[PDB]
Amino acid sequence: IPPIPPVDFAKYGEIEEVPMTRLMQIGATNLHRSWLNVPHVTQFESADITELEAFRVAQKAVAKKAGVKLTVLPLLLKACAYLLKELPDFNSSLAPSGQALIRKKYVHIGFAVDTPDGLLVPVIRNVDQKSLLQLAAEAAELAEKARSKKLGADAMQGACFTISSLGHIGGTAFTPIVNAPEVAILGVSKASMQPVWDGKAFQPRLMLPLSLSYDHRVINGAAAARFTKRLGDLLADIRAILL
Amino acid sequence: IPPIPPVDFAKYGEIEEVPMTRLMQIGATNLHRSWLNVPHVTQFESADITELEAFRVAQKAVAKKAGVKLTVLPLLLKACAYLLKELPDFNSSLAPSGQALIRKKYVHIGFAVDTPDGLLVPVIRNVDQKSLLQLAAEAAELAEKARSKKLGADAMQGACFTISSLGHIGGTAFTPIVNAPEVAILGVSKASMQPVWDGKAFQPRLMLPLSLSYDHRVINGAAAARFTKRLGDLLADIRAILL
Repeated sequence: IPPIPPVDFAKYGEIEEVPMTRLMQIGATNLHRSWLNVPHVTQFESADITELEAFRVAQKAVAKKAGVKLTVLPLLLKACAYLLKELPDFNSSLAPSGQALIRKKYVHIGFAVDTPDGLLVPVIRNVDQKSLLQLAAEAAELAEKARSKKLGADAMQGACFTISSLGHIGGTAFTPIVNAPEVAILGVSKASMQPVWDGKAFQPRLMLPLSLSYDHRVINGAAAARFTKRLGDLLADIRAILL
Repeated sequence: IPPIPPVDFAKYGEIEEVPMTRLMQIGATNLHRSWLNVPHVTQFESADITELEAFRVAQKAVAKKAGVKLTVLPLLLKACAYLLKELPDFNSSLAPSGQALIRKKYVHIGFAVDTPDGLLVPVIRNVDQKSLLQLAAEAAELAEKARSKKLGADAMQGACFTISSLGHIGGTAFTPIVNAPEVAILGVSKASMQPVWDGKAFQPRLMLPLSLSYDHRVINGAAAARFTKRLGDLLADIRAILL
């Protein structure tokens, strides 16, 4: 792969060399290994979370009595675990012989935490088996452990899918990079009030933007549009997870 | 216990003797044994199921694709299993030494089916672990088995709590009898549109009437009002079961 010509950057003005933490360099290498290895496609969709938000906000009492803050993330984690069980090609990996996929029978999901030294993706194990407030607490713990360099590498391992949420900073949608050997990563952005046709007039609904990137070798376009559609359906009525 | 004086009933008109099935006589004896043994109290409450009904009705597609009809019963079964876990004195029994309660760590719930030969109460085991459509199917199976005399006695055993639903025939509330050695039975009646104060005006909400009878020896009045209140809360937003 042809390298970039070196440029003498100080010919154009003052420069200064800051160095990279080992975590950024590790990060850097893994992403470039994902990028050259995975033919990426991104599927955009946005979900109606007007009702999910109201749920979230009404349960602020309960959540505080349990010491967890309830955010959208445990609600995202729960719906994607249901779905990763319904559509198992998403919960799997290409075997190194290129000719089989390892379907994992377990659901562990990581999520991106951006710390000072770099990106960490702590994994929550068997997300399918935990409740909203369990997930809430654990997510929170692992994030502080991650910020405070106290996350032992055991916890960065063997995830089946990654969620990257930037809803807290902003943006309309992005195209995340798959953490190979996983096969898909959900990027989530800022929710906004949007007019939505109700058959007669435009209603304001709160809409969460979602960006699913996938490994096109394993997941085709119709499988991915069916996954973000189902996910949009589950987030608009989380009670469907009950049945 | 003093017996009833025999009356010669044919002195007043024509009589006719029809006999009792063994099932009615069994039924009869068990209820009288419950009645003389359990000091009963009934707690009335009614729950707002306007949203639960809409859920139920929107998922008619899914339910039919799975072959189960979704009724209010699997939704009742699920909420009472959550609750029987939260308030364990309800899921327990008085030890025969009268001085201890056996807390059961399992949740199996029966429900009354009134057949031609008598009342049968098939039990669904580990209701806490089944989903709405699993529960839907099983309930349905056991009921037909019950009508068709094909329910083997194994299935009438070791329930922790009974639901008796008469919502399908009518009535405003009733006072069911506890199936000793269980300690509580939920009776459910016909839902009706009722005006409910919203702080400013009366809104029509669909209200399900509930009648919890309990064994006052084991459950006190405040524990039972807290159980139907929590149950009313869970049926008004079944998503609380998720957290």
